[PDB]
Amino acid sequence: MMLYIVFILSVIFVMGFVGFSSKPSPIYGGLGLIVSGGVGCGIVLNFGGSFLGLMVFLIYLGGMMVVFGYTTAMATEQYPEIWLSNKAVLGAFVTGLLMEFFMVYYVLKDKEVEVVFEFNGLGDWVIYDTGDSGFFSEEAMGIAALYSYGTWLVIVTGWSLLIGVVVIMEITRG
Amino acid sequence: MNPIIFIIILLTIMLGTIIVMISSHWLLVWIGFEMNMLAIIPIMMKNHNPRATEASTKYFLTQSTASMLLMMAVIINLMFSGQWTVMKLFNPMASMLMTMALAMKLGMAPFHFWVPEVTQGIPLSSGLILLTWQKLAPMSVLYQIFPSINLNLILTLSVLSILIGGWGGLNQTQLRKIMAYSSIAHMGWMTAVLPYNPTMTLLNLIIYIIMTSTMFTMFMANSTTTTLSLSHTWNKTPIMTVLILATLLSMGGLPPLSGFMPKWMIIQEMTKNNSIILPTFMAITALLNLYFYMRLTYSTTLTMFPSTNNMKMKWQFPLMKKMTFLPTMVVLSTMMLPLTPMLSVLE
Amino acid sequence: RATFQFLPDEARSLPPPKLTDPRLAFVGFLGYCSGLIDNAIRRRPVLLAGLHRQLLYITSFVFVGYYLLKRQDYMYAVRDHDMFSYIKSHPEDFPEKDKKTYGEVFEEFHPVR
Amino acid sequence: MSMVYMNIMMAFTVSLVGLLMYRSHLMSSLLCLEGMMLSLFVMAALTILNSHFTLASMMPIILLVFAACEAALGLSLLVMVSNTYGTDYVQNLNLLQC
Amino acid sequence: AERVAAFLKNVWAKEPVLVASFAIAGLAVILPTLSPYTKYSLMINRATPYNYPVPLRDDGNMPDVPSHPQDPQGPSLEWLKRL
Amino acid sequence: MNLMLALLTNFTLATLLVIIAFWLPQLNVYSEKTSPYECGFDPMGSARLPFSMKFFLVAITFLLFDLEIALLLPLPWASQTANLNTMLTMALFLIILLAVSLAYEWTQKGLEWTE
Amino acid sequence: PFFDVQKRLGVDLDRWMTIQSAEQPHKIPSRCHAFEKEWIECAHGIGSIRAEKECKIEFEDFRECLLRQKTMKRLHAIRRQREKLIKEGKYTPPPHH
Amino acid sequence: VMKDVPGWKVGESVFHTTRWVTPMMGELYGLRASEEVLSATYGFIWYT
Amino acid sequence: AKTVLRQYWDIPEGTECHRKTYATTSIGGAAGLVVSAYSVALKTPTSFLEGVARTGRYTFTAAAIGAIFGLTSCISAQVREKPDDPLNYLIGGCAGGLILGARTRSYGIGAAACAYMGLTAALVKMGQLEGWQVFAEPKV
Amino acid sequence: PGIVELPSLEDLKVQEVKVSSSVLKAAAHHYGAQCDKPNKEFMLCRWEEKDPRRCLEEGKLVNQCALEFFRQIKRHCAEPFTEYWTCIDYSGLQLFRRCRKQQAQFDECVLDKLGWVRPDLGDLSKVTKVKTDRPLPENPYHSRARPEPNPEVEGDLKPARHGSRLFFWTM
Ligand SMILES: CCCCCCCCCCCCCCCCCC(=O)OC[C@H](COP(=O)([O-])OCC[N+](C)(C)C)OC(=O)CCCCCCCCCCCCCCCCC
Ligand SMILES: CCCCCCCCCCCCCCCCCC(=O)OC[C@H](COP(=O)(O)OCCN)OC(=O)CCCCCCCCCCCCCCCCC
Ligand SMILES: CCCCCCCCCCCCCCCCCC(=O)OC[C@H](COP(=O)(O)OCCN)OC(=O)CCCCCCCCCCCCCCCCC
Ligand SMILES: CCCCCCCCCCCCCCCCCC(=O)OC[C@H](COP(=O)(O)OCCN)OC(=O)CCCCCCCCCCCCCCCCC
Ligand SMILES: CCCCCCCCCCCCO[C@@H]1O[C@H](CO)[C@@H](O[C@H]2O[C@H](CO)[C@@H](O)[C@H](O)[C@H]2O)[C@H](O)[C@H]1O
Ligand SMILES: CCCCCCCCCCCCO[C@@H]1O[C@H](CO)[C@@H](O[C@H]2O[C@H](CO)[C@@H](O)[C@H](O)[C@H]2O)[C@H](O)[C@H]1O
Ligand SMILES: CCCCCCCCCCCCO[C@@H]1O[C@H](CO)[C@@H](O[C@H]2O[C@H](CO)[C@@H](O)[C@H](O)[C@H]2O)[C@H](O)[C@H]1O
Ligand SMILES: CCCCCCCCCCCCO[C@@H]1O[C@H](CO)[C@@H](O[C@H]2O[C@H](CO)[C@@H](O)[C@H](O)[C@H]2O)[C@H](O)[C@H]1O
Ligand SMILES: N=C(N)NC(=N)NCCc1ccc(I)c(Cl)c1
Repeated sequence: MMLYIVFILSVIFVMGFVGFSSKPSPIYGGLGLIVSGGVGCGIVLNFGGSFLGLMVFLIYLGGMMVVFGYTTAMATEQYPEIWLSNKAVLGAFVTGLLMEFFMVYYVLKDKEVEVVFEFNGLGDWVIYDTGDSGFFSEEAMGIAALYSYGTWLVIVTGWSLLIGVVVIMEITRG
Repeated sequence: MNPIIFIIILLTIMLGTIIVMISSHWLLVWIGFEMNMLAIIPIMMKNHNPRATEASTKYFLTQSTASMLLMMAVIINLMFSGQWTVMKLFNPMASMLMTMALAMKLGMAPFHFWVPEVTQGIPLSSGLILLTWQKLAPMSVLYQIFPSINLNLILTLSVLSILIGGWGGLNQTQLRKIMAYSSIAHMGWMTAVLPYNPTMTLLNLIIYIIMTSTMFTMFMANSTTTTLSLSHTWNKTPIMTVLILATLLSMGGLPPLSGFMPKWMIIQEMTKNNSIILPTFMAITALLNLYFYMRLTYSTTLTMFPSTNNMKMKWQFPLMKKMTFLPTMVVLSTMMLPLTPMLSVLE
Repeated sequence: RATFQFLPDEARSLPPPKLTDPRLAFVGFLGYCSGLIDNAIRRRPVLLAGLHRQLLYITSFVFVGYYLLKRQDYMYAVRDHDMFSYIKSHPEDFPEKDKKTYGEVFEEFHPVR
Repeated sequence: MSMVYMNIMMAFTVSLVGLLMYRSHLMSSLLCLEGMMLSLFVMAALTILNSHFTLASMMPIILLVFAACEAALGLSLLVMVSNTYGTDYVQNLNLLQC
Repeated sequence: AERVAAFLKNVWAKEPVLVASFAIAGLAVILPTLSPYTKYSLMINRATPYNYPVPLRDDGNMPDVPSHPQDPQGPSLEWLKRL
Repeated sequence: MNLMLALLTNFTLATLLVIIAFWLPQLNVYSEKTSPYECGFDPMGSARLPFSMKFFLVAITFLLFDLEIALLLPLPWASQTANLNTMLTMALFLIILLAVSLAYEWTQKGLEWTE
Repeated sequence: PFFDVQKRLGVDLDRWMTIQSAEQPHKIPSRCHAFEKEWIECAHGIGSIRAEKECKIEFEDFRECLLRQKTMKRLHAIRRQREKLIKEGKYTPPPHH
Repeated sequence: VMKDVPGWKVGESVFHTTRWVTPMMGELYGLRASEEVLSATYGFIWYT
Repeated sequence: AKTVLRQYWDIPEGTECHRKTYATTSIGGAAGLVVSAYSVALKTPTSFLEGVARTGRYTFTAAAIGAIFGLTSCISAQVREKPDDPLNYLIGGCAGGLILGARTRSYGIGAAACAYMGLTAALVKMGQLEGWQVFAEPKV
Repeated sequence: PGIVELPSLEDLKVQEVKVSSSVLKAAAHHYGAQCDKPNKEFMLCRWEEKDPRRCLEEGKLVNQCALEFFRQIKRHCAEPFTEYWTCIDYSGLQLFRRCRKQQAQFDECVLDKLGWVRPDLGDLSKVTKVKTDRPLPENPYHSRARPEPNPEVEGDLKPARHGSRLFFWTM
């Protein structure tokens, strides 16, 4: 059962996506996105990406906090909608959950499934690498190379972030 | 906007497009589109009114959606080929997503609804960039991925664009919306010939940009954005009505004007591949473009519409607008046909 | 041939366009028309005003046009060179036919009555 | 493919349908855009980590950087929409029909 | 110099925090070029063996490659021990 | 497995304390007791009404700056490279551009809250 | 690239990260390094039209390494046969399994 | 296990090349108790 | 569409007319559904019921045009004993155009549709006979 | 596509060096000095062949030299060595720096009873050369024959015949 940990997290990942894609109040949509960010961090961690997993969680936690502030200012109503309060929201929520439940039930029944495209269902562990014993984290080595190989990437991202500040100032100065 | 800020933002618009055009890596192509999208939004909002706010919002939502589909295609391509080189894609589902994403960015039908509205909602100067410079990056990507593009998909997009562009322009009185529907139609010719001869796609793109720039510059010179305000031009700058007439006839593809050259060469390349029905259908459908170009010439140059008394006060001042490159552009827009064999420079 | 080069070095084995090339004269005429349109839109005496400006219109059109024609001529030379080299490499795809005279070839006659 | 890819590709599709089926709040749809970026980050990260494509490990980081620029741009326009109309409803943005 | 010196004494009075920031950032940008120990940073980073040193096939003509790790030939770290 | 167990125990312990808190005490629920608090007088309007954010521009700038730290956090690892000439230049370039971006927003009055 | 300024100028802006078999930090190899190297060298210079048929064997091996689709199909069969035999009682695993 | 299966050829490669290919986890631990499979796949990540 | 199109062209003219009407009706119904989906999405119905009413009205109209065409063109081929003649598609095409005028209650749309549906259908048979390509494959 | 040729279980049989990592780490610096030759011959084999099945015999000699190396420690410096690797074993990180006194006792024992000198900092990370008879493999990747290149286009570049030849143009 623990061997399916990545699959179980990916099921919760989708459930969080159905949470905010059905579009209740953005307060609850933010909560759905935070759950998916956490389990998504859990998924990437189980493939050897501790830094990537933690970083995406860290980034989305800051992002959804700003979304929370903007929600209370610019996207609120007298009766914010939970999933059960609106027929359209509830229908999308249940439709997504049922589709997910069926894909999970069948892929775990046949150890395989065909939902448009063929997916094996033997447990995600089968594809893992077998032979490693280096004295370093390969993901850390690749990320650190941003500053020696990715000079060009540094320039365009650095410039884009600077222009971003300039641009938002222009856009929001009516 | 501070003049230095405006220049820096314009250079970032160009840098984003140039990044797309020099990149051998899909990630840098996607970065270039994002950088380009970032810098154009402030140009759309530069006048700060509810219509510009709506225009920019509709543009951001469409472009940001297309970028997600583009990045999805790149990641699928990575899974099925293990590399990022900008070239043919190695998965047909990745090819569909990238093609739909580029069609969205180009505003090709049936992804076209944003082009008439966004162009109408922004200034003429910003619309000029939107309908000319912004076509370069998506076109340059199509130019490289076309071997893996689904032939039925791209020709379906091209045909729908020519029909919807032609029909849509018939009902317009606003100049910016007329240019927007014209752009949709011309995009169809560009991508119709892409599977057969991508060189003819570039010629059509280059000639379209020249003619479109010429029209927007002449509209800017008189600060005209409606059919009726453009009908006063005869009672102010008669020379401008003649230049508008010549360009509009050229854009309609009439010989012996330049705008006939791309249609001529695209028909040639299509007939060489035993494509007879499609080029005939495209040429006949393009008569809708000529119809509403001709209406403009009627109300602008070939008749004299009623004017107003206050117009006499305009006679006493000269045109002060820069009108940069306009003398060259209008000549190239109209008098290039004798030099058609020059298209080999684009090979 | 050479990557992102306007005029590859192999193009110098071709003769340059003559400065009396009829296409270059037409390009120069376009520069002249651009000069006149420049005067007209600014309500200056069309023929006479700003002859230095008109000269630069003609000269700049001719200058750019000379290099475009040089590249145009080069690209058609490359097309011919590629096509003939391919014909040499695949003779069986381009067989030389046996030519028959009309005395031997039967053509149907369709009367116009 | 491995079964994880089924759920991540499903997540991207759910968010894509979420983005394409607007309700009223513009912020609800901006959330779907951030969700689309989250699924791409996870799907990209898994492929790169599994294949030991060492240099590609930085690619997901770069994706998040431009996800934030997109998010900041989306919120800036939401502020201006909110100021104009008093709500972030998307049905107020219909002036450009004519 | 007076205008800049008068400008310095002014920002010390008004914005000492920003004076320290620019002073600190300046030393970051400048001192690495003036330091004599900067070269050792690359040498130390280069001398750290994260990878196995795959041996070369003795073709019979590489006199500067050691046969044994304790042979004289090859790079040495005596410079590092005295650091 | 140790990490998952530790998390489960922490939140199980917190949940149990909340269960005790709700099922141990004697309740006496009535309307006035559970009404919203506003210093003894009834609230005017819903608490769900829009609450203007005067630091909205700093909040958006936080998103961009928050992402810069994700670019900078790998710096301890990048310092282990042999290519230190490039790494130091690029490392300083990123921080300087962040400082320039802060300076711009500062000088253009972007850090001042709306009045 | 549409304009190959990288080739003309001799500057490597992004082609260092295009393939998993290019130089990596500390010479860490990708899992499919050899397969990518074999396909890349087979198809080099001959163009995609020829490479799509003359390097099909190499590309198929590379694709199998990337996604392991055929390997899991094989392991699925063996695992399905084993679970069938066990319940029927026909098979007993060896002590070391 | 595959003795009775009609078309099976035991030990057959999925690769055309005869070069040695490093096995993936499913091949190496294909028929082993989950406890050792769990240790070999997630043991390092889950260790404290 | 590719499979439903092959079915039609894979069953010879005049042989198994009922099967032919199944294929053309299936094509017409699919076209009507596509038109309904875009119509309902871009011009929201006043109520859920009205959206269903508009869909069923377009899908039936489109299926009726497909049914009358595939039947009449097959009957003409059978009766005339000429399975290769474009004229059969002209008669079938015009009949479909007439039904469109019927479902619309407008002799003018009926007349115009008969002419252009009839000619378009006749052109389709000619292209099938002669191998005309609409989306021609790149070759040179 | 062909069956994978695996050695039989009776070709993989070698006597194993059944000691713990703390034991290996304590002796590693002297082990690297003493067993360099078979060890560097196995690693040249593995990197050249890219196949574990092509290097089994070389790998077996690595095991034998290792057992011989540890037998020498057992016969002479058993007690100073046990104290040393017991100290290393206590550390959670197996740190050398915590056991310099026990390391000194071990080092002077093997230096006296065996003339073993500990390699200096940097020695064991050198790239060395090794002599061997085994020939360099010809086609280690088992590469097929590469496709033939497209024929080269060469000759004198001449003006296009009658110009562009586009429709009516005479130039
Ligand atoms: C940081 C963690 C700290 C946690 C500290 C936990 C508290 C430790 C001290 C426990 C002392 C015993 C609790 C007595 C307080 C009860 C509240 C009270 O005063 O009510 C008066 C009431 C008086 O009721 P009454 O019948 O006389 O009248 C009340 C009704 N009217 C108003 C109409 C008159 O006492 C009781 O009803 C029951 C007393 C039971 C005493 C045994 C306690 C059992 C608790 C189990 C409850 C079942 C639910 C599970 C809850 C979780 C179990 C842990
Ligand atoms: C060379 C090979 C390639 C072949 C392609 C075709 C080449 C021609 C390309 C044309 C490009 C546009 C340049 C045309 C120059 C027009 C010159 C002109 O219009 O005369 C100037 C005059 C302006 O008037 P104004 O400045 O006020 O002077 C006092 C008189 N009122 O103008 C006026 O006063 C006119 C005002 C009344 C409007 C009359 C409109 C009808 C006449 C239109 C003639 C021009 C049509 C050009 C279209 C192409 C023709 C083939
Ligand atoms: C454009 C003039 C015709 C105006 C009517 C427009 C008709 C429709 C236009 C559509 C295109 C059709 C053009 C047909 C000509 C192109 C075919 C052709 O002739 O190609 C060759 C041509 C040179 O012709 P060639 O036979 O070599 O004669 C040499 C004489 N020394 O080389 C060329 O291709 C370029 C020739 C273009 C023809 C005009 C250029 C001739 C030189 C006149 C320039 C003006 C000089 C005076 C300047 C006055 C300044 C105040
Ligand atoms: C050997 C040369 C043969 C001519 C070849 C013509 C080929 C077409 C070239 C189009 C470009 C024309 C020049 C641009 C228009 C400038 C002239 C103008 O706009 O107004 C007329 C103007 C006189 O009016 P004004 O403004 O008061 O200036 C006083 C100057 N004395 O200026 C004048 O005094 C007269 C200037 C010439 C008038 C040009 C009229 C426009 C003709 C357009 C018709 C289309 C061309 C014919 C189509 C076949 C093309 C070969
Ligand atoms: C809040 C909503 C939460 C939603 C969470 C969704 C979870 C998704 C379902 C995951 C369940 C997977 O179920 C997993 O399947 C495999 C099937 O081999 C089982 O693994 C099995 O291996 C061998 C098979 O011979 C058996 O001897 C063993 O008894 C059994 O464990 C796991 O014991 C089981 O845990
Ligand atoms: C808005 C844009 C702002 C752009 C700001 C850019 C700031 C760049 C300031 C220069 C920083 C680097 O300065 C430079 O650092 C490297 C080390 O990294 C030094 O390099 C020196 O030490 C390294 C090892 O560390 C050796 O490999 C090298 O041979 C030696 O020259 C240089 O002697 C020094 O000149
Ligand atoms: C590379 C990292 C180290 C370098 C430090 C990078 C950050 C540099 C920030 C520079 C800020 C300069 O621009 C800043 O603009 C405002 C104008 O609104 C100035 O002036 C204003 O702010 C200050 C403090 O808020 C007030 O005392 C003053 O009354 C007001 O006029 C600031 O005194 C000045 O500091
Ligand atoms: C308002 C006017 C709008 C534009 C009208 C344009 C008319 C175009 C007419 C259709 C062109 C030909 O259309 C298409 O031709 C090809 C042959 O090449 C046929 O192709 C068919 O050939 C074989 C047998 O011949 C069939 O078994 C097979 O199902 C199919 O491939 C198609 O069945 C036909 O649909
Ligand atoms: N039709 C294509 N897609 N390719 C293409 N242009 N083929 C034609 C070949 C050609 C034509 C002109 C030149 I000048 C050169 Cl050098 C080569």
